[PDB]
Amino acid sequence: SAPYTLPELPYDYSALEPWISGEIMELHHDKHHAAYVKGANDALEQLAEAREKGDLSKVNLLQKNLAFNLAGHVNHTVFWPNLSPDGGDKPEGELGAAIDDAFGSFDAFRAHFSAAATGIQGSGWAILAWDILGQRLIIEQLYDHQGNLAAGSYPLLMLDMWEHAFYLQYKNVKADYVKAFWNVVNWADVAKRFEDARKVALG
Amino acid sequence: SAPYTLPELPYDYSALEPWISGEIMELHHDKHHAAYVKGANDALEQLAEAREKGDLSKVNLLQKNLAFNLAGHVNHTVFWPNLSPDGGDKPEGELGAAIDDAFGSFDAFRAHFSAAATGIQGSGWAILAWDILGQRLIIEQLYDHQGNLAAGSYPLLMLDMWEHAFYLQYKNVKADYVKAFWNVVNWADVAKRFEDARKVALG
Amino acid sequence: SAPYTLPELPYDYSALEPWISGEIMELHHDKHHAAYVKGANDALEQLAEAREKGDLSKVNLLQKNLAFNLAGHVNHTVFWPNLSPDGGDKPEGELGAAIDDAFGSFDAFRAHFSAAATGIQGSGWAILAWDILGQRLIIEQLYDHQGNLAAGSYPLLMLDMWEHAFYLQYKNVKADYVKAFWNVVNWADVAKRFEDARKVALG
Amino acid sequence: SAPYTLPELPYDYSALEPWISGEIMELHHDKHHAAYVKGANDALEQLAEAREKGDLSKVNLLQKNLAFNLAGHVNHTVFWPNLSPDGGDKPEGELGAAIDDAFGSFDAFRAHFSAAATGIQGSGWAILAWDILGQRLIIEQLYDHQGNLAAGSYPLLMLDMWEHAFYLQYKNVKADYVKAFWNVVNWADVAKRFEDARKVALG
Ligand SMILES: [Fe+3]
Ligand SMILES: [Fe+3]
Ligand SMILES: [Fe+3]
Ligand SMILES: [Fe+3]
Repeated sequence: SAPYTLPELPYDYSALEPWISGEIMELHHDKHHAAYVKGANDALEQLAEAREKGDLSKVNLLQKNLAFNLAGHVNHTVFWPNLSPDGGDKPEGELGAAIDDAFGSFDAFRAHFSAAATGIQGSGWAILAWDILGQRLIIEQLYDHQGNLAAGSYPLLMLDMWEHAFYLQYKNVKADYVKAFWNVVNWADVAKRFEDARKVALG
Repeated sequence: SAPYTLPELPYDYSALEPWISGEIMELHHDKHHAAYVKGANDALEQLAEAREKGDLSKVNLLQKNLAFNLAGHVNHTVFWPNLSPDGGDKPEGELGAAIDDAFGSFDAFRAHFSAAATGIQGSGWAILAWDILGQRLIIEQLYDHQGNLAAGSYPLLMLDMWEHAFYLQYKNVKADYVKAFWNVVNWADVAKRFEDARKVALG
Repeated sequence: SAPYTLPELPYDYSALEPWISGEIMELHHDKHHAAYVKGANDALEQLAEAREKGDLSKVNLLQKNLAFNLAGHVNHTVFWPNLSPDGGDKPEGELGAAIDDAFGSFDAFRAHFSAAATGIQGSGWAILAWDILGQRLIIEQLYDHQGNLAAGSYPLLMLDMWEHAFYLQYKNVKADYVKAFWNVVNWADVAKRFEDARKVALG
Repeated sequence: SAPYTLPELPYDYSALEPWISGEIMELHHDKHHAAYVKGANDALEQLAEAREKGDLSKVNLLQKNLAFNLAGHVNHTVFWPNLSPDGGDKPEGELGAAIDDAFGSFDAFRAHFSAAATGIQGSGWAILAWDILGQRLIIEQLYDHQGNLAAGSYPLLMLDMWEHAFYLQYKNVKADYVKAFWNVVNWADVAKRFEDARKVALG
């Protein structure tokens, strides 16, 4: 099947200023995300080579390379369209109602998501996801790209808390980055994903 | 929405002998899985309490408790019907063809899955999953319940490599447990999940 | 440098009964610890080969194999002499006084240590250690063998909470294993370790 | 016991230019290291409170906060004096001879160390350490601050590969940061640490 590819940004590289700089968007998308695409394709290619030669002695390496890079690729693929120069404000419609039901209010959702974002020790993400078993909205606090999450959980809104996502602009003051993020959230994009996710069940 | 519950086993507790003992099935399902159900419901209840009282200072604890227990619950929910007293043999139909295409052959799939299973350092799982971004079959080697995996990946076939899943019968000789597992795989169940998973895309 | 070797047990397999079975002690020492010794020697051999042949692209694998196996070897090397058929009771002398100072009382230390032991999510350890920077006693809750700890911290008392350490005897009821453990702690060994540790500083 | 404190830098912020910028050194030491000092003291205070008030159900959180922050404090405490404006060149004397014996040559040590540094998937460190069991030099590739290492191993030379350590200057090009690092290694400091380490045994 077709290899992974780097998706293009769906807005100008400087479209998210003054909240996320064009300097960051260029490095983050063009360099960091590109590396995951290559790493994910390479992990699959190397696993196919291992199977074909009958030597799976490096399986642990290949499986971590696969998880790390595929997770990085999935996470950034969702992240870019989650942002918009026409973003901000609050979720509406069925997504807004579901957030009120799952978290109490938009304010409480935001406070929980923000606390999950700033609490990470090392690299990671705060995400809103749909649990396909319970058929419900949850927040997950990812470690690196591929840890601290349940299988099947379907990503809806991502916030990258790796230092490369904010350091050039905000230095160590990551809370100011988290606050800025709310200005650029593309709730229409999150709503489309929610429509897709709600059709998925574990079985 | 409705709380998580413990699913019943879909066969007799001793149905998988001599491959997995009834002694293990009873403890593993009735005690271990029950604990994840309670832990997952409790994590959500405690997160709701934290939001309502405006104190998210324990978010890191609650988010790991959620990930660990929800992942445990998802993983075992898929695991039980993945096994059957009428299991064994090989995948057929579109699932069999997809495994041949993704892994080269059933033998190569089995060798890769087995190597992933025995290579774990600590607790974990070998799983066959559908990557919802690439629309393709992959193996993932999970750490504990909730690590070393990509968001969205949809579980199809699980092998629990926590020591509680095999120690009473096989002691330290986990390779013999992995070999025994192939005798009880419910390929019809895996095929149904694959039919469900193939309808899911990241977007 | 000389290869790592498996230390002998300082007592007969059954010497810790009824608290820890001879059945477990034999498997645990003769099979599990032996595998970490081999794994640690193999990791060093493979690192030397990778340096010599130019294969340091495998470094992440080889360094995880080294950490996991060397940590397992270290941890079990401390564990066996930490137990004794003539143990139990309480720490005395300077060790007893330091535990009182650091934790409040022996009973409070036991409550904290026991909570760290039973709380592990996955495989791990509860340990008492000397922090060589702060020159003070701490508990550390290790993940697997090699996670959740500070460099230099010097192990004094170990409790193995991997399921292989207790499952055959206590099944899922790890609190009963932890309760049993206190009857076999070799406080004289812990005290010797403490004397050695207090001479170590980070500098 | 006395609370942890932030050690002063042994040189001016800009003393490592052009290899590591004063801009980074100031943020890194004055903001990031300060936070680990506070976090480590806070973790110990919160553990004492949990013991006293009966709240050890929070033990997993408090022990992760302790490990993460104490490890960060340890690691940076070693890092600053490991660097010098009068460094670079090569290890000599007994340290140089031991590196030749353990790694083949200084050049082979540098290749291994550099591969461990650039290979990290997430935040972490490459370190040279003394294994207090085997009485030998090893490299360890730390995850975050507190992962992928063996208890007791005594740190000699640290390279911080968290993105905050290099991003403002080197952006995503971490190989150029690692190349730069060799020009500022304080081999006299590493040699002192090695003298101290060789007197430590696991026992
Ligand atoms: Fe990123
Ligand atoms: Fe299980
Ligand atoms: Fe063990
Ligand atoms: Fe740092």
